[PDB]
Amino acid sequence: MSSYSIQQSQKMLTQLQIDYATNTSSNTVVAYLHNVGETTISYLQNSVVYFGPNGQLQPVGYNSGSSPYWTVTSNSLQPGSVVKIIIYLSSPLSSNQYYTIQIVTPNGYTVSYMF
Amino acid sequence: MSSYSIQQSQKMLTQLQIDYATNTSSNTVVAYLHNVGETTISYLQNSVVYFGPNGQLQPVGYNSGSSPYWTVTSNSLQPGSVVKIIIYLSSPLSSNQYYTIQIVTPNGYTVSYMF
Amino acid sequence: NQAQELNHELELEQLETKITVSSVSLTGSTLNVVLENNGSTNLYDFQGFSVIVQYYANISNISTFNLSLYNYTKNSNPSPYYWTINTPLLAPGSQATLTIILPYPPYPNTQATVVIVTNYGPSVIWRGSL
Amino acid sequence: NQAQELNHELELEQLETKITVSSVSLTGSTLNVVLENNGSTNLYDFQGFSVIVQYYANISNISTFNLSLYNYTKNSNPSPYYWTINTPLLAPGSQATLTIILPYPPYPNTQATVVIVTNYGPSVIWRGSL
Repeated sequence: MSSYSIQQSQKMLTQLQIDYATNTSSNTVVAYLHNVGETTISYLQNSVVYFGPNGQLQPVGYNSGSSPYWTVTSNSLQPGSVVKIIIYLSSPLSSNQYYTIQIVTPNGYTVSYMF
Repeated sequence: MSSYSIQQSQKMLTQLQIDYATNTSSNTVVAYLHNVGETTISYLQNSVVYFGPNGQLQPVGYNSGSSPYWTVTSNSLQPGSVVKIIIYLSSPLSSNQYYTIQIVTPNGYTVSYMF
Repeated sequence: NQAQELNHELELEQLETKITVSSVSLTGSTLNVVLENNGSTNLYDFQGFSVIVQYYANISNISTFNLSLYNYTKNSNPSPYYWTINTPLLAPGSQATLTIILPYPPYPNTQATVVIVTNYGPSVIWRGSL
Repeated sequence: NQAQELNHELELEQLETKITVSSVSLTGSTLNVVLENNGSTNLYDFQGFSVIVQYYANISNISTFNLSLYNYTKNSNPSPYYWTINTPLLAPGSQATLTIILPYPPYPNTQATVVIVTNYGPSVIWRGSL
């Protein structure tokens, strides 16, 4: 009598992924966004970014200069490249909670990382 | 010193998946294709299907009437619906090799199932 | 953007959805699976679920491979190839009983695989003996 | 079709790729990861890889959190913030040594996370003490 959730038989093509994400201080978060496809992804400033404790993600504004906001090391992402997203937070993260960052490119492509 | 391949912190949106796939005989393969996204997927007859032992997949022709060919129960797939893919094989499957079926809809969305 | 916000919501619900099998029990051709919601999403769109069962049917005393997909019904006395569930919405932490009407009684003490897929994508596979 | 064939192949290469860390060894600022190819693809596009290291740096005898991305170089004696590997192509079943040049020696007996991503997507994470 063996039960398990989802399948490692069941897979789909990945064209974009967050290789790693974590907080670097009490109020800054770093994510490495990796294009493993064959297409350039442009206008990443028009991505939508959400971040928060699990189940309570909040929107994050692009490069507004005032927390919470996010920056990216390049506005476009070529095949095989990585760019670095940073989130500047207004309130400090708690040491005993798990957080999710999620990024939605203009093309709708949706990736997440939990730490 | 602890090491792990991939990570269950890194995830992406699934819009389409093979819920389950297996052989129903030595020469016939069934897959259940589930649209868990939000848009209808049309013209599934123009999908491309590949199937074979792991690492040796061969293309499979749509509805040719002579092995190897595949059929689908409906030419489009609405949000939340399932269709049934059948592959008729020319030579029998082996009880030791693992097999993979892969489906690429016209929109390019690429899913696979291994058994 | 709207497709962006749709995909945002959907992926969060896939991350938040999880189900497990507490137990499985057979009576005749009727398969009762106790399912528990270990996620943080409500589950109620059962017409978007999948239920697939691979098992060994007793056909004139011959153990015969069967693989079928079962369709959901609100009908409390479902026909063969149909399934239903004794709750209108399965909330986090709750359990319900999912009833699957097999076309033939299982051959005794044969292996079986039951696949249950939520409408969001996440699923559970149960393997055991019937 | 064009995207259909590109996506078909790419997804097969993702399914076929897998790497593990056989071991880790440190000398000064030099991090040697013995990496094994447990897949069925050859791996050779090491510039399309990612290497991320989170560790605790010894900066003037202060243990200081560090998170960095490391750049590939064919150079056998790499600079800080670079990495390299002692093979030009890693075939299935083989192992090779991936060398990461940390900007500071690790603070003694601190925990660390090493993320190594193949160019196709699949990756391995190692967590341990330095």
